[PDB]
Amino acid sequence: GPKFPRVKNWELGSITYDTLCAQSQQDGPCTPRRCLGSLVLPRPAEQLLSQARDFINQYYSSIKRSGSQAHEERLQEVEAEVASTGTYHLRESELVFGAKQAWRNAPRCVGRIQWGKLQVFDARDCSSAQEMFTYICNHIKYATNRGNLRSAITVFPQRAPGRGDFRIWNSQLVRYAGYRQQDGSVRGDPANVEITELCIQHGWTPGNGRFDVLPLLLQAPDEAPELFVLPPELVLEVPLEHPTLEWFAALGLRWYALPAVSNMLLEIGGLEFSAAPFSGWYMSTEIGTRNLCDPHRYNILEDVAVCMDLDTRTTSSLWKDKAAVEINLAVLHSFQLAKVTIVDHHAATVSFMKHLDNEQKARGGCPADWAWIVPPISGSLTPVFHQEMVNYILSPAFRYQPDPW
Amino acid sequence: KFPRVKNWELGSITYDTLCAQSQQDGPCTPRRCLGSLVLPRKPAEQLLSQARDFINQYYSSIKRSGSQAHEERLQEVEAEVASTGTYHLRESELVFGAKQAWRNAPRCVGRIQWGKLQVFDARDCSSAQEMFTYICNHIKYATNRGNLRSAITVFPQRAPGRGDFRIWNSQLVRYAGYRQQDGSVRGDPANVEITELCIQHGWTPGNGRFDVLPLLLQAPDEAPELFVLPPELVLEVPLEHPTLEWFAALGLRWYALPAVSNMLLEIGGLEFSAAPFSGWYMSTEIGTRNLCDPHRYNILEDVAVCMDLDTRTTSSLWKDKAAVEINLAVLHSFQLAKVTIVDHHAATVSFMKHLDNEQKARGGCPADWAWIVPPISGSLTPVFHQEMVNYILSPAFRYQPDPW
Ligand code: HEM
Ligand code: HEM
Ligand SMILES: Cc1ccnc(CCCCCO[C@H]2CNC[C@H]2Cc2cc(C)cc(N)n2)c1
Ligand SMILES: Cc1ccnc(CCCCCO[C@H]2CNC[C@H]2Cc2cc(C)cc(N)n2)c1
Ligand SMILES: C[C@H](O)[C@H](O)[C@H]1CNC2=NC(N)=NC(=O)C2=N1
Ligand SMILES: C[C@H](O)[C@H](O)[C@H]1CNC2=NC(N)=NC(=O)C2=N1
Ligand SMILES: [Zn+2]
Repeated sequence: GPKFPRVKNWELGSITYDTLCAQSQQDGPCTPRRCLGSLVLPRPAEQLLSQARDFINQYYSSIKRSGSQAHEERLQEVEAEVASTGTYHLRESELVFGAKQAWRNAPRCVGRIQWGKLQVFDARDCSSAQEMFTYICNHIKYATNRGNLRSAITVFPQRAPGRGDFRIWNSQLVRYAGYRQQDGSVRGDPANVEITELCIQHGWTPGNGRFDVLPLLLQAPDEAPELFVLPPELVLEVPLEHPTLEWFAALGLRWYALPAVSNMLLEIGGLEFSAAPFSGWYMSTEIGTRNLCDPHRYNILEDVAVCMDLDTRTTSSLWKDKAAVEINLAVLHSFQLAKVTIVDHHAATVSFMKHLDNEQKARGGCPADWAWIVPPISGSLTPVFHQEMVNYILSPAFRYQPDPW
Repeated sequence: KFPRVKNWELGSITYDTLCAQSQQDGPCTPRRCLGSLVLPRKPAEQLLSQARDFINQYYSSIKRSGSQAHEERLQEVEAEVASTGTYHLRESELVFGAKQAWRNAPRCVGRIQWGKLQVFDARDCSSAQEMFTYICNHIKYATNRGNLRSAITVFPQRAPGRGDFRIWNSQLVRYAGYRQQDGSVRGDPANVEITELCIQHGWTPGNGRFDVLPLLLQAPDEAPELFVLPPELVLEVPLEHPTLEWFAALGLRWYALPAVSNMLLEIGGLEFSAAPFSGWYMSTEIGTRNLCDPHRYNILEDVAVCMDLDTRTTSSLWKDKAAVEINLAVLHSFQLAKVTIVDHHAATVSFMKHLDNEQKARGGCPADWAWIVPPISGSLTPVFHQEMVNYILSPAFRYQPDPW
């Protein structure tokens, strides 16, 4: 065997070796003494140039002009520009390539079979919070496409020396309010308590429902963030019903169609895009298992079990598992009926297996975070449970970044 | 740096300082994480410090850390190693080390029970025949007519000179898997290779789906010997469903006693190549993995059809629904048979309590998240939401090469 990690699939009995991991330039949180792979948050001058050069080489490889005159001219360009200004700027096609590659590189995304199919909106001309809003609105209109969802990213101006960042304060473009009660409970999404109160502090008149869509708090360089309300016609939502349990519709549950992450930093060739929201479509377990059944999210498991007349007084009745299955089915059924793209965890994980094969041949490996890739219900019923995975950081990358406040 | 470890459901944070006590490297590096891999990627002074550190662990455990008994025991160990290149454990040290190895086992969600472990000293064992007698005693004791009791039997340690004592079977109870001349399997596909080894060392096979394998037991540098387990010693549970009448008709069953018999127990640098241990099942091992793994009994489709589910399409969640009913049937059937089993909610709730116990007791607990989180309903259990640190402490249970 080679001195690259051996990766086994225990269902099929097949073996690969990950050589791509050698391309990692960035350390994760593990050491030989202890593994820290389960942590959610594993917390320039010449440094910039080498990252730039590496990225420029990656671009030229992908267009098969590596070593070419154009490749060598671009490198000189980059270093000349960095030499006189301290930074440099990407060509358009380099940005598109870098954005797809960041997605391709994202170890926590099971959706990566789709990585080559990404609409990249270039918004590097944006000069105000108002224009960020127009751009985001367009993104949302394009991406939503009346239920026939399309993966997209909008990229706003890069971080600059001593000038303020573009930031979207919201963690997603669509978030339901979380209202802290006098009794200490939360109405709405407890995930969004903090962003909800920031919105109120910045002048938003709050509602009082379980599903109030929040305004966007948008920040242009060195300015207070500005508040913007999404026209409700832009925000496609799906009311939830169950295919045979008629009373499920009476619960008044719903979810929005477009999962759009807005708090991550896109890093390309050492350049930092602090606002670069991206969207795809949901895997149904995200809604039906996590968002709805997490004890610290909507926490509806008991309510549903009571309605199904399950024995919630003992763990061994498996009342949680039964209720969770029906909530997931309701989500799938309801998105289907509504004609809103969604993928269940079996279809998603099967397609991620194909992705791993594609990447083994294309690049000799695929960075993957097992804990995230394996769905939160029915784990070993999906092929990825049985697949060993190697996790490592490649660039271009999406990274977590601190909250702006 | 000592890792900060967060629980995301409750927002609580701890610090793991137990990991500093690790002496053995796992497979990860700063460049890449290998925590999802099933198998680990890969002189007298070295034995002496392992031995001394384990002796220190032992006298600390009984509060006699610094006593005459302690100092004199270190001299004994040192004298023995320097003269002979090895040493031996007192029975009480063996009992302390076996519990500690369980306690330290990162893949075990049942560690709340770690202090309750019956240790059989089988170190005065000199033949395969004698191993069989000890194993029969273990099974009878651990089984206890359905009221299962955790146990370990410890056979003689490895010695520089000779071959190891080994039990060839991966468990004391295993169902045969018979390969057909078209590659396909009848019985348990996990056991194809052990089944052939049995037939080949002379066993007369059955042709059923749940034929209990005999044991291949090996004394040092001898051919292994075959021993049929007496039927009455192997308690099995027929599987039925509380509401689905047809479920029984599937003819499914599972055995009561989970006893791992291929792992090595390392205490104080000494190695016990045969030290089978048993507890009781968590229902998902049977209901989810053993029965629904595509490379195991793979029954999901059969049950789905019987439930008249829409099998034409994944998005009806037919797999999820059949798996739930199968786990329910295991739980129901074990309860009906009065055989100890724990469901995955109750087990993971106990493990959270264990974490807290261990944080106070030791300042950490090594845990392999991928193993601890159950194979159905992961995020429905608290352990999903709990960050974990994985690392190797000694005493340990380890994997070892297969004897053939
Ligand atoms: C095409 C439809 C897509 C599906 C079904 C999909 C699926 C998923 C799922 C299930 C997660 C885990 C989310 C969670 O547990 O909260 C995830 C995370 C991730 N996805 Fe994908 N994805 C898709 C498109 C995309 C696109 C277009 C990008 C970027 C261009 C992307 C990059 C990521 C990143 C960076 C994470 C980690 C987010 C974090 O750590 O907060 N995904 N995706
Ligand atoms: C008290 C009842 C017990 C319960 C409910 C329990 C639970 C579990 C579960 C669910 C697993 C993972 C099994 C799998 O996925 O196949 C496991 C693995 C393990 N358990 Fe426990 N356990 C118990 C007793 C014990 C005892 C008595 C020991 C040792 C004395 C032990 C040491 C281990 C070890 C070493 C592994 C890893 C096995 C391997 O890697 O193949 N367990 N146990
Ligand atoms: C593109 C796409 C497709 C499908 N689903 C999505 C939604 C992804 C939401 C991920 C949010 O993750 C949050 C909530 N749970 C762990 C935590 C991890 C995290 C932490 C931080 C500081 C930022 C961030 N983006 N993600 C996005
Ligand atoms: C004490 C107890 C309590 C509850 N369950 C059990 C049974 C545990 C059986 C674990 C067997 O694991 C096998 C089959 N699947 C992954 C694989 C890991 C492994 C590999 C090797 C070479 C040896 C070994 N013991 N374990 C034992
Ligand atoms: C502690 C643990 O890492 C967290 O609960 C992780 C586990 N796996 C996960 N997987 C995915 N896809 N999303 C998560 O939010 C998530 N949470
Ligand atoms: C590849 C991955 O590590 C294996 O499939 C793991 C995942 N988690 C697991 N968890 C448990 N408890 N037993 C397993 O056999 C198991 N298999
Ligand atoms: Zn790791």
